[PDB]
Amino acid sequence: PNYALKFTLAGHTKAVSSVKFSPNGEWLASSSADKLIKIWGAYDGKFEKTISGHKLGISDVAWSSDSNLLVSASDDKTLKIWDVSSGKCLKTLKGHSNYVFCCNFNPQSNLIVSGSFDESVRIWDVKTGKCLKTLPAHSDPVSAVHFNRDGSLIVSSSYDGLCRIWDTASGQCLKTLIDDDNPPVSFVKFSPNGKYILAATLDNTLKLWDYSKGKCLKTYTGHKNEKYCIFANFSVTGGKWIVSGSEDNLVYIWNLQTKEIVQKLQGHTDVVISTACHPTENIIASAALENDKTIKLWKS
Ligand SMILES: C[C@H](NC(=O)[C@H](CCCNC(=N)N)NC(=O)[C@H](C)NC(=O)[C@@H](N)CO)C(=O)NCc1ccc(/N=N/c2ccc(CO)cc2)cc1
Repeated sequence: PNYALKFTLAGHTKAVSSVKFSPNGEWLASSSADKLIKIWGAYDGKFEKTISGHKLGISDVAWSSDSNLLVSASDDKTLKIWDVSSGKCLKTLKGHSNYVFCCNFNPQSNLIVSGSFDESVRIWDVKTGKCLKTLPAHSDPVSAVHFNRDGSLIVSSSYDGLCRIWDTASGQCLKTLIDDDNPPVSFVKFSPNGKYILAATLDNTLKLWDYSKGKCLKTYTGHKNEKYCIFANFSVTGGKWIVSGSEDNLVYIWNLQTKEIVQKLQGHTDVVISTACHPTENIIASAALENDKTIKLWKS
C-alpha cells in the first residue's frame, strides 16, 4: 500500500487522545486533553465545529451507527452523549468513580459500554442515560472496551494483563484470554467480521487472537509501545492490514497474514496515540500527544 500525507489538521491546543471516523464516512471526530471535541471533514480535513462540555480532558470518543450521536469519555468521571448536528449534550452518564478511559456504542446504538480507572466496565442505556450493568471486570484500570459485530459480546482489556469477553445481555464473563505471560493490555477490539480480536500490549507487541478457540494466532512487532494505550485497527477497504500508532512517532502498517511491516508513516513529532481507518476509503487518520497536537490524514 501507499498511504501518503494528504492533510494536516490543526486546532487542538493540547494532546489529541483519540480520533474516529463516522460510520457514514463523512466525518472525523477528535478528542483532546484540551477538554474539547472537534469534528472534521473526512475527505478534505476541513474544520467543522467544536463540541464542548467536559470539565476535564477527554480520553476517548465514539460515534453511533447512524453518525448522529457521539459519546465521549472524560477524566471528570463522566460520559456525555452528544447530538452532533445541534451540538447539544443529551445525557450525562454518571456512575464511574474514576477517570473514564474508553467508550463505544453497540451496532444498534441503543447501548454504550465504558471502561474506567475504577477497574470496572459499565453498560449504559443511550435513551435514558441510565447504567444498566456494572461488571467487576478487572483488578486494574480498564484500557479498552468494544462490542462485536452484532453487539452480543463485549471485549475488555486492562493493565492487569487480561482480555475478558462478556455477554452483553447477562453480564457474565464468557472467556479470559491469557497467553504465556500477561504484560498489561493497552488495547483490544474485535475484527469487523468478529472472528478475531486484536490486542496491544506494553511489550511492543500486537497479537491477533482467535477468541473462540482461545489461541493467539498472529503477532506483529517492530513498533514501540511500552507506555501508552495506543489504538490499533484492522484496515479492510483495500488490502488487509493491521494499523497502529507507535511511541516512536510513526504510523505502522503490517500485512495481516504475513505479519510484515509494509509501511511506516513519517510526519508526527510526538507519540502517535491514535489511528483510525475510514469505513469505505483507503484513508487513515492519526493523532499525536502534547508536543505535536496535530491530526494527519493519509490516503492510499
Ligand atoms: C493525553 C494522554 N492521555 C492518555 O494517554 C490516556 C488516553 C490515551 C488514549 N485513549 C484511549 N486509549 N482510550 N489518558 C490518560 O492518560 C489520562 C487518564 N487522561 C488524559 O490524559 C486526558 N486528559 C486526555 O486523554 C497522556 O499523555 N496522558 C498522560 C499519561 C501519563 C502516563 C501514561 N502512562 N505511563 C506509564 C504506564 C505504565 C508504566 C509501567 O507499566 C509506566 C508508565 C500515559 C499517559
